[PDB]
Amino acid sequence: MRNLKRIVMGENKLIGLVRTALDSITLGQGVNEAKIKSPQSYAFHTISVGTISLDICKAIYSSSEIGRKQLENLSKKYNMPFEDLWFYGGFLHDWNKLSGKEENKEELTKKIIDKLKLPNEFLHGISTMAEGHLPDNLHLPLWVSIKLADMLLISDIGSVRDVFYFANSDSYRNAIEALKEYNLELNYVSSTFRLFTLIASKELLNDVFNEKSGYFPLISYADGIVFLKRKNSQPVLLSKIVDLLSRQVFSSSSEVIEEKISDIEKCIKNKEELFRQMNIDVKSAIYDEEGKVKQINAFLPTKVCKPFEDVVGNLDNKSKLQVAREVIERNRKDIPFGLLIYFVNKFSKNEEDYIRKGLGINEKSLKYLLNIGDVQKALDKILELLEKRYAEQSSDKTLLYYVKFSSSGNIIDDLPKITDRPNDYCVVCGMPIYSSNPVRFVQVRDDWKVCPICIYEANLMKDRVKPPYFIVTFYPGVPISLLNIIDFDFSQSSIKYYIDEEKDTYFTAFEKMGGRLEPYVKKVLPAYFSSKVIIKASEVSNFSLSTRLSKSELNKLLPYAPMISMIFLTSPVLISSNLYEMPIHERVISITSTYNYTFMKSLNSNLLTLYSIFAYSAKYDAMRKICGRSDLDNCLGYLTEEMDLYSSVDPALGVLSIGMGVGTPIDTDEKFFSAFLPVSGYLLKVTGKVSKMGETLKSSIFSIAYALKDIIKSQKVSKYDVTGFLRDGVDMFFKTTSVIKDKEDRIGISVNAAISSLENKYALDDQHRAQVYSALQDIFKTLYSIEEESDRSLAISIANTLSNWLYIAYKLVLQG
Amino acid sequence: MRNLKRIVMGENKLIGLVRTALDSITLGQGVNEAKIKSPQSYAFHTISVGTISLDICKAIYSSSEIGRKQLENLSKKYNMPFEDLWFYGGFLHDWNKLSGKEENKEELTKKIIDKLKLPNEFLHGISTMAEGHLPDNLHLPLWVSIKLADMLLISDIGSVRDVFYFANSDSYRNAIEALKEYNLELNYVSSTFRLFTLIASKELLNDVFNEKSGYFPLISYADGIVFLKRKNSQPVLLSKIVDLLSRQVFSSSSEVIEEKISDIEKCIKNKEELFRQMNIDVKSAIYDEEGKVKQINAFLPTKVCKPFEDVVGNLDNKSKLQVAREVIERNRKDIPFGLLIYFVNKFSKNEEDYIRKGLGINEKSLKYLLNIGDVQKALDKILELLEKRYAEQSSDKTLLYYVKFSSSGNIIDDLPKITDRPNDYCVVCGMPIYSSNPVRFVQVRDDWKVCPICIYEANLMKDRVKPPYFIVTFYPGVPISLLNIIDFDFSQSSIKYYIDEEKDTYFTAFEKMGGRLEPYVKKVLPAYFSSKVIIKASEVSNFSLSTRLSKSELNKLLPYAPMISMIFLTSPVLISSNLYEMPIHERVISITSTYNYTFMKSLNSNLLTLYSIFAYSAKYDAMRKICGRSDLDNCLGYLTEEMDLYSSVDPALGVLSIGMGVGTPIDTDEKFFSAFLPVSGYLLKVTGKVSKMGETLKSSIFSIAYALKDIIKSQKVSKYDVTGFLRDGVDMFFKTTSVIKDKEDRIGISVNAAISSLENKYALDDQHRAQVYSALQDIFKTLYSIEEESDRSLAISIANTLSNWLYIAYKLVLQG
Amino acid sequence: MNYKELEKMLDVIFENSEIKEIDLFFDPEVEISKQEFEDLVKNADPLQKVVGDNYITETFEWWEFENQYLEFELDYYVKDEKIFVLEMHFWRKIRK
Amino acid sequence: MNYKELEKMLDVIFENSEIKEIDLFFDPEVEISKQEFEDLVKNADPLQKVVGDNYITETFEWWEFENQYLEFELDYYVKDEKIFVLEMHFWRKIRK
Amino acid sequence: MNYKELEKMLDVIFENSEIKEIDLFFDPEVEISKQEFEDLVKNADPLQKVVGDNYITETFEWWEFENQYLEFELDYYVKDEKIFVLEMHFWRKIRK
Amino acid sequence: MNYKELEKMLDVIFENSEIKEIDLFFDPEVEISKQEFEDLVKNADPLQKVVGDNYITETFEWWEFENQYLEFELDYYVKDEKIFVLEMHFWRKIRK
Ligand SMILES: [Zn+2]
Ligand SMILES: [Zn+2]
Repeated sequence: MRNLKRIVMGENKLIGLVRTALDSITLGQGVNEAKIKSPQSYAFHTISVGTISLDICKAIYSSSEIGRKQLENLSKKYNMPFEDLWFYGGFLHDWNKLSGKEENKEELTKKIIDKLKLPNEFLHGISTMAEGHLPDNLHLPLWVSIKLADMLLISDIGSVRDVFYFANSDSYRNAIEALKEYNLELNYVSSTFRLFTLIASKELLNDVFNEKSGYFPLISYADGIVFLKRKNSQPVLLSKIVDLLSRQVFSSSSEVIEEKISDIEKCIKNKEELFRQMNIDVKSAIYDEEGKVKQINAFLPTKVCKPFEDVVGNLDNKSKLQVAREVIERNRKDIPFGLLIYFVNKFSKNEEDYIRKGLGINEKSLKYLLNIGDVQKALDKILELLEKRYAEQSSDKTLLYYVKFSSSGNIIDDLPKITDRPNDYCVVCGMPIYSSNPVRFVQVRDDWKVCPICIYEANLMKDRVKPPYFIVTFYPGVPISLLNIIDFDFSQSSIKYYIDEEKDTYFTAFEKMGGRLEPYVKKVLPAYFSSKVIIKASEVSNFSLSTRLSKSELNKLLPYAPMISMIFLTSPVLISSNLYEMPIHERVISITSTYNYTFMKSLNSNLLTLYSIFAYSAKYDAMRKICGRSDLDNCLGYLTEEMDLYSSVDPALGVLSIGMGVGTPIDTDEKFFSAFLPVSGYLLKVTGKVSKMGETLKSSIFSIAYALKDIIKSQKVSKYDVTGFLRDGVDMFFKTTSVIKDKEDRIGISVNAAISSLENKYALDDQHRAQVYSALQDIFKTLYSIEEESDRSLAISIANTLSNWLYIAYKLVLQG
Repeated sequence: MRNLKRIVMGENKLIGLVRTALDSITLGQGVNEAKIKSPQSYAFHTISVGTISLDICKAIYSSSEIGRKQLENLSKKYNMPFEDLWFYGGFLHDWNKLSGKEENKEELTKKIIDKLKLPNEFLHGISTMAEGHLPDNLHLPLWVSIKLADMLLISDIGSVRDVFYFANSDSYRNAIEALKEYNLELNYVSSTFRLFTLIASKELLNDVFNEKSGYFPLISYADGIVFLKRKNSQPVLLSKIVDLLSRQVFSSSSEVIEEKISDIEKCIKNKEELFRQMNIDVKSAIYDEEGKVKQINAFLPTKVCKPFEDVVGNLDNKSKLQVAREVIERNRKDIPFGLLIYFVNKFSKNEEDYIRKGLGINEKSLKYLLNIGDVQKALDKILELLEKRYAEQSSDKTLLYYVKFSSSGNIIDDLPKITDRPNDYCVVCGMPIYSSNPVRFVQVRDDWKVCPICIYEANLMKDRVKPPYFIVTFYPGVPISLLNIIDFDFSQSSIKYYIDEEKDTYFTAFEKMGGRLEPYVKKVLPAYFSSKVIIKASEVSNFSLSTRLSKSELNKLLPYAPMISMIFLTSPVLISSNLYEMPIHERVISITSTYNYTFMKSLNSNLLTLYSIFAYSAKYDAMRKICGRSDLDNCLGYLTEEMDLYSSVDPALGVLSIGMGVGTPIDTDEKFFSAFLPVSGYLLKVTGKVSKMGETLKSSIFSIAYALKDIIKSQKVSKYDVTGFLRDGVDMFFKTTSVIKDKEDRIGISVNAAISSLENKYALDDQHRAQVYSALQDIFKTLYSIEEESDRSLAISIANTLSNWLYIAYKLVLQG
Repeated sequence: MNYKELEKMLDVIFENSEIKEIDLFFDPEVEISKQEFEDLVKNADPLQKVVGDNYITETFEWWEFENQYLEFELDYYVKDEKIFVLEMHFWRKIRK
Repeated sequence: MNYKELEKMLDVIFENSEIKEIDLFFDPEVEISKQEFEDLVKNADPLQKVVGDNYITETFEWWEFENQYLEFELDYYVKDEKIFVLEMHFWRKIRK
Repeated sequence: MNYKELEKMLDVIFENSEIKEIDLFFDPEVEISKQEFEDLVKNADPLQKVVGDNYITETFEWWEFENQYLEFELDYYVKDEKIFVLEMHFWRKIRK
Repeated sequence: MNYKELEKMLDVIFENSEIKEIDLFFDPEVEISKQEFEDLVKNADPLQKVVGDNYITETFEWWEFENQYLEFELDYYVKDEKIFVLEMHFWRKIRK
């Protein structure tokens, strides 16, 4: 548990509200699945309702003088801070409506209002405002904000336009008519998800839809963002949208541009003595003493000289000019002839572009031209070349805001499409290319070309958004004022997986998973318009992750999947190598990848699904201690092959999956005592609740282990002593003469053979052996049911798994 | 503290009674001096009264059928064990009479009767029997036994015959007339203290004055033993007394006799080949090949051959015969001629005693006599020589029981003295010598001789009673049934000296000193007839003690002197090199030796005298850690020279004497931190009660030390920091310009200079410096009084002693 | 040494659960306020307070996860509402 | 446990002489690199090494201003060129 | 191991005051009777009894001499009036 | 303290494997001869010696029936050919 004072650092007023609400609800209480229609958790829905209600109230406060003084009176009546009244009002309101599911049992609401330290007179209004009408007229702002937040988050409104259809037709009309009187309109802007939009969407909410201009963004729904419009405010204009988003492309990094400058200096340095000597006696330098004339590759070594239009062709048009002039200003005083020969002769496909003072001479021209002052003519022809390409690539950007960024509540400043005869179409994305230069040199049929868009996406995937990715989507949408708040920090903890359903609250388990609430989120990439958020895997684990997604390295990123889910308020998580891999839809959340193992199946509740993978995190934390740096990949494969097989008959056997057949070293003392003991009590705890079989197995193994240390009152046991009497029962249960027996006889003979081999080594009691005999029945009863289902060749492997777990529980009950 | 169960081992019924009584009284309560006439302690007198009362009651019980049934009824009335009623009756009776000294304050008796777990109805009889007459007629045995015990132990009855003069004339007559009716008489036997009587007195109380014959010894008074006579019993006969005590002399040790046999075998072996060859061709062995005849020193080498009458002349007459016959029987089969030549030619002064077959030939006789069968004639002449000397030396023993063992209540069986013409008188002791042989060969004037008595004393001082000795005498006498009970064991503890006047009882401090109560005392030599007991110093310390008493080794045995005193119920102890060194006589005990240091002076109470030497034991225990194996003797001398000088002005300065001038290494950190700290709190405790000056010094040093750590709230002090401000005051107090000053000015200027140097280094408080200033006055007030008395050259040495003690107390108040 | 320095060492102990046991001994004692002592305890369960001759010993416990508790005991003394800490003990115990 | 957080705690021990001794135990073991372990004792005076059955014990010491030294003892083992520490011990000693 | 063996080791601790502190740890526990436990205590002053989860801890004290006390604490558990001792601690303290 | 009584206590440690570990400290130091110290470790397997500033630390071990060893550590110094022991440590270890 972190310092309870240091978490409060950077206290945004919204952060403390979300902290307090999560600190009030039980972990297993907010993780609970909300409704059957879509995957929603109690924690995600209720926090979202309070967050949107807080935003709408602050919008009314900032937009209307009458709503401001109305909120002041409403705040003074209950004697609560303004934003505390607005947030907790919608938070308690949503818990009062989601509790309509079968349990009524409204008694839970009293615990929340108590830990929040709030007057119950406030709850008397909410419990009559969730159902019923206004307490009085002064509660109108809360009635508007909360009913709108309740509307915006129905199980699957699913679309931005569905909000405006639910708006006027259904009972939500009364709230919007009052929102009209607070001079606040509703509005929305639809957008398509794209890689460059992922990094650039944050700047739109700051330089376009900011509070200064009066737009107040609320929530997004994978097909657009929903915000507001205070009356008589300026319309949303596409001119500034294109002005800002094209700037994010036409602003190459200040050190990437320094590298492209160094790529030029790498070539002109290789023959520095010749370029320096060319300041006098050019005819002695250009001609070779044995013959006529030298060619330029003797001065411009091909191994080190990349042509300029290929060097800086990766950047934008304005950045090419800064490269040329910075290289010119840096090296003109030393080797001005190397700069001349480089640009004149190494310009790649547009080779002949230097007609200014272009004598047409192939190589002798250096003797037949004027001095260094002529170099500036190249800078002029660079200005006349890049500024013209600038107008063409800015037009290549515009169509994204004519076709994709569409279906909006904004107006178009842009001149229409027809810059007639588009030179080409992009070969991968399809956007029309108009600039004359681009060719597909990314690093029956003639030539293919690419647009300046998806080359900027490549320069982002090279470092800033390099795969793989953790992806978590929200249903039906997610508040924007909450996306730019949630963060995480795994650098000090790595994996953590210990959670209790009720011993700690949601926020305790939230911070235990490494979740952070900060005013400026830095480890998280919120795809705002997409109602989803993407986590770069490099900021999750320090492993040298590949560019695709290997099935052997999915076993390494998976221990972080449930943590990411809980940090984002129990939401479905997808591990993928590409951002555009679309999610598959149940009332419970799902943790998935491109290829799903069986142990990643979603059990009947979000709490059990999290425990299912948290059990794998505990096993991964033990194999981390056992297998070496090179054996771990082979170790996790043998484990995963068993878990995927055991969970194919029951998930409780997937929790008990460890191996213990052969595979990687069968040596038990090297495996149990070294790593698995500190997590055994947790794996058994998960087993006893994921299925009725696991509850039968957990209670039976402990009832034997408790009786084992009660009979064997000494620590003098061997590995064969506590497991031998059970192995003699398993051998009796699986030899072909007994396999034919009837069900009641096959289990009865095997348990008799088990206790018979036990009583020959140690003395039992008449009243004490009955619990061992009764537990052995339930064990072999399950071994028969997992033989009816599945195979004898697997039931034996499960029996060896259970036989070793008895040794584990015996060492576990002595730990105290 | 020893195991409270293991002390009860060997539980003689008297031992538990003495244990319980000492466990009941406070240590400082039994150590207290009893009366002014003679040195007696409350513990010694009260235990002695109860012990004698127990003996007289058991005598009445065993002698009279009427007293037996009377004691049975008296035991059943109070429901107490018989011997418990008899012992505690006289013990409580003596405390009730010795409390007549100024305090009345009889309240002390209730604590004793409570811890003894006895009914107060028994105390109601005692408190009316100590003063007053009988409770009723049935208490007659207790009235007789206790009043006799009270009589036998008056401050200084001083003599055996004084008991029988106090008997009939004074008020004690009524008890003895009733003792007559219990058919029990009084009797006594006077004896003189002698070394052989010390070891032999124990056997007289077992084979003569035993209960079987009905004599019941009670107490001794340095001039005899007082016992009883049941009527019609046999008279004490001198025949068995001489029969037993002469046997203790005529019974040489079984291994000492083996050594005198080996002294014979050492000679006859040196020329074994010649004696073996003499079995044939004697003329070839006795004659030398170069001349005539060999002389006996060539066969009997002088270096290894002691003459027989000088070898075994140290033993008795019967032991000489056993030496001769055991040497003969052991070696006759091998070298019978060596045995012949040895006895015939090596008989010392009685050289010609072999006339039987004595041819008169000087050396050739071996050729002119018969074979081995003639050797038995020597054994016959040995029988005829030793049995005749036996009757003469037994007569030499008899006069001790005609003159010394005298003034008795026994009858004489012995024929009178006149064996006419005693051959000589002893040169050291004076007893008449009658045997013809003895000459003074102990290892104007002719020859001196010694009697067989003080040669047996020498054979005891050679090992069994070797000096030096601890000697403790009792006044007026000591019960015999208590002498043969008290023992000690220092082997597991060495020196112990920590005692508290009231925190522990007498028995706790008794066993803490290593005192033991055992049925068979083994480390202690009770001189019964001498009313004193002697401790052999070899059984006290493991040091290689000398045969005299060096003044440098007296400093090593002294730490055991107070322990010996307390173990023997706080009685005066004398350390001496000879048993016969007579004690010097005050109301308080005294620890002394041949030459007394001043620090061994007896303070005004036994408790303070013990603390005075216990303080030296604590210092000796520290020098044991400091000085090496060779420097310690020089170290203890420099310490003793200072203690003897400081105690010459006040004993409190003797307790504070450690050195700390120069002398042995002045290095303080090597001395304080290494050894003296764990005993400093005890030395200061002793100082604060041996004199009013020490109480002033102890309270003043601690009042400064407590205020020093209160001002110097850090352990960053140097040795000069806590002692410097006081040294500047001492320098001010002793420089010649201030020595002339008046008393009130010399102390006032020095304390001002002390606090002035202190306030320049550290900050004091107005209310806090007053206690430091007031304590510095009392310190320099005493430094002036120990300059009025004594000298400036000593007051400076005491000031340096006190200045270092301030550093000690500062480190002592931080120990908690 | 003040609580500002000791808090930097305690934040490490509270965050990292790998520290099974850690024993701290001070000389001289660390001086903290009664307020800083209350803030270090307000969320823990007190279990035992015994008043030694000159050292009051008090112990506390936090619940971390499952059945693992972080126990913590103090040895200190008070004067003028100032708290001087003699030594500090932290250890994590499996409690049923 | 990240070595960043362990060094955040050890810096308080190097900078506060009031810390007389500290005994801390890790479970599970804390892993650090060879460079992280060498950077801790780069300026130390090595004393001993004990190659136990399955635990390497090393002892170091530093000198501080006067007659005061800072002792350090740790038990560890190596695996895959990383150092897994079992326990650490610090205490300050004054002697010539 | 029974009290007959433990008593042979305790007699040494009670007699020799040079033993400043001694710590005993048993595995398995030493089994003693309630009577032998009472005889080891009857003369000492009890100071503290706390009931752990499964280990009752009780301490006692004897006065030896002056201001030095022999303190002694136990860790044990009881079943069928049999006393199984987990560990034993003895030390001698200067008490004002 | 006579070595007779110390050996009376150490014999119980050699003869009772239930004694898992014992830590005892002497104040003042217990003096024994070179023969008394050699007779204790005459049948031991010496491990290490550490010549401290003013304290010699030695470690020994014995083997017992199986995979169980008995460890011994003591700190001492020599003076006048007698051995003064500062403290003793025993504990039993099981390993290959
Ligand atoms: Zn494209
Ligand atoms: Zn004589």
